[PDB]
Amino acid sequence: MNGTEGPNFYVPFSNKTGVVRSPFEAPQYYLAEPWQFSMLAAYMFLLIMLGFPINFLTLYVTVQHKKLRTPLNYILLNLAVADLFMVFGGFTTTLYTSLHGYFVFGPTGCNLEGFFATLGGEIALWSLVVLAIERYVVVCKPMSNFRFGENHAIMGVAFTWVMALACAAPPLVGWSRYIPEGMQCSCGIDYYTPHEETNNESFVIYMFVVHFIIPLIVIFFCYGQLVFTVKEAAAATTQKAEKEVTRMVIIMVIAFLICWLPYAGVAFYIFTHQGSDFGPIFMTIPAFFAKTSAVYNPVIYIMMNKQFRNCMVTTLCCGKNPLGDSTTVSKTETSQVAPA
Ligand SMILES: *[C@@H]1O[C@H](CO)[C@@H](O[C@]2(O)O[C@H](CO)[C@@H](O[C@@]3(O)O[C@H](CO)[C@@H](O)[C@H](O)[C@@H]3O)[C@H](O)[C@H]2NC(C)=O)[C@H](O)[C@H]1NC(C)=O
Ligand SMILES: *[C@@H]1O[C@H](CO)[C@@H](O[C@]2(O)O[C@H](CO)[C@@H](O)[C@H](O)[C@H]2NC(C)=O)[C@H](O)[C@H]1NC(C)=O
Ligand SMILES: CCCCCCCCCO[C@@H]1O[C@H](CO)[C@@H](O)[C@H](O)[C@H]1O
Ligand SMILES: CCCCCCCCCO[C@@H]1O[C@H](CO)[C@@H](O)[C@H](O)[C@H]1O
Ligand SMILES: CCCCCCCCCO[C@@H]1O[C@H](CO)[C@@H](O)[C@H](O)[C@H]1O
Ligand SMILES: CCCCCCCCCO[C@@H]1O[C@H](CO)[C@@H](O)[C@H](O)[C@H]1O
Ligand SMILES: CCCCCCCCCO[C@@H]1O[C@H](CO)[C@@H](O)[C@H](O)[C@H]1O
Ligand SMILES: *C/C=C(C)/C=C\C=C(C)\C=C\C1=C(C)CCCC1(C)C
Ligand SMILES: *C(=O)CCCCCCCCCCCCCCC
Ligand SMILES: *C(=O)CCCCCCCCCCCCCCC
Ligand SMILES: [Hg+2]
Ligand SMILES: [Hg+2]
Ligand SMILES: [Hg+2]
Ligand SMILES: [Zn+2]
Ligand SMILES: [Zn+2]
Ligand SMILES: [Zn+2]
Ligand SMILES: [Zn+2]
Repeated sequence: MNGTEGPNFYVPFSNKTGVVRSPFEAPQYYLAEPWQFSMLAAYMFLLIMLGFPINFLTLYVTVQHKKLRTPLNYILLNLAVADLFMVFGGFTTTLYTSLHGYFVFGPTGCNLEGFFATLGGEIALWSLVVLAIERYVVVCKPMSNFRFGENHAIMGVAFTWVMALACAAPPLVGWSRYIPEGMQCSCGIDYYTPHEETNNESFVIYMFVVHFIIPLIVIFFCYGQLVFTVKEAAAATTQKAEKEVTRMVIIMVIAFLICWLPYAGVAFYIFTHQGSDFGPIFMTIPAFFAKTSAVYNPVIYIMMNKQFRNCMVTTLCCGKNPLGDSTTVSKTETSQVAPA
């Protein structure tokens, strides 16, 4: 056999040398060198040191500036939060693991690690479907009359949390499960073994279809309609606003892919070629690289949303003077409404 199946794991290392051992009981240093682990540990340490402030600041600024209530500002508050969950929920355990060499906290540390990453990535995917719509109703405007009040914005955010849970919560209760991957420092869904005892085979399709293919077809086709109205470049007059938020909601989709396609791809490969011959390094790269999903969203936001960027500077400068190159929002300053 080219892997070592366990009742809890599956190390992608042969054990015709009795060197293999439970990623929940001893260092996996025979899978690679002790420094590559120190790399993962340094790398995660930086991810935590970065995703934390970026996401926390984002959260903070959104709430402090009382006029940042568009559905988009809503969605990003959501991501900023989900992201903070990953940071503490999972990255905490994935850092301690990479350090001490194995899932020293057993399956729990593994479900923390694995659960909070899925929760975080699916929330991002399902959020992208919300934006894919909120974006459809503003450009290819349907009803001769409509705009999303915070009313409907709190709807789509509550939604991404149901869908995300529908996908990440099951493995914690008996449908599929979180098992360590790569150098065994991160935990993912079970693609490795059939384990009829929990039905991993069923879930993995449930997930690849209900939580990957479909949201992707939705998000892709919806875009095919928004291929005339708001063309694709960038640089009333209130049209260059929604014509710009859109170019953002689109760079968010490129990024999601860049992040999960390589993982999802390797994950689907495994499922299809279970028990074949792959190494620990195989999935360690797309798995760990995807952990940057806990921080790129706010970066895109702060760079593609002139409005938020200044609101961020405004909070950071306590007062103002945001060296810009259009409307507003804040607190005791000009957070006054200007509707109709
Ligand atoms: C690869 O093959 C190895 C041997 O061929 C397996 O190693 C062991 O089976 O590991 C167990 C640990 O569970 C050892 O038995 C001990 O440790 O069991 C209890 C732990 O619950 C201890 O308290 C006792 O002291 C036992 O020694 C075995 O000694 C050891 N086998 C050997 C080297 O003879 C190894 O698990 C296997 N890899 C896999 C499939 O994970
Ligand atoms: C062990 O791993 C090897 C490497 O994949 C498996 O060999 C291989 O996959 O076998 C399939 C059919 O069984 C061939 O079509 C293919 O050519 C092989 N891959 C190569 C290029 O070596 C082998 O099947 C695995 N054994 C198991 C299931 O434990
Ligand atoms: C997408 C760029 C175009 C901006 C319009 C979309 C978001 C609408 C924000 O509306 C404002 O929300 C405030 C509460 O947050 C209300 O107090 C205020 O009366 C209302 O007018
Ligand atoms: C982190 C996410 C990475 C996404 C990077 C996306 C940047 C690619 C932008 O494309 C370019 O936009 C110009 C303006 O419209 C076009 O004139 C040009 O032909 C097109 O190639
Ligand atoms: C990590 C994600 C950040 C990468 C940014 C993705 C490339 C999109 C570039 O588009 C341009 O950005 C300018 C901001 O200076 C806008 O003023 C301009 O109208 C817009 O067309
Ligand atoms: C869009 C990015 C998605 C990435 C998906 C990558 C999955 C392809 C894996 O290929 C296989 O890897 C094995 C060991 O690594 C080789 O032994 C085998 O010959 C090779 O065919
Ligand atoms: C994205 C790259 C795809 C490659 C997938 C297989 C990589 C497996 C690497 O294995 C490791 O190589 C070290 C140096 O040879 C050995 O010391 C160690 O024991 C072995 O476990
Ligand atoms: C380091 C830990 C990781 C990456 C753990 C778990 C991730 C998943 C189970 C991923 C789910 C997927 C996402 C977020 C995006 C589309 C579908 C999917 C299965 C690839
Ligand atoms: C509200 O407006 C908050 C004030 C923001 C001021 C930020 C000052 C930055 C700190 C300067 C550090 C310079 C390097 C010092 C090295 C010893
Ligand atoms: C306004 O006074 C000029 C801006 C310079 C001060 C801003 C300091 C740099 C921002 C660093 C971000 C850290 C925020 C931490 C959030 C938890
Ligand atoms: Hg769209
Ligand atoms: Hg990314
Ligand atoms: Hg602002
Ligand atoms: Zn079992
Ligand atoms: Zn989901
Ligand atoms: Zn199978
Ligand atoms: Zn500016």
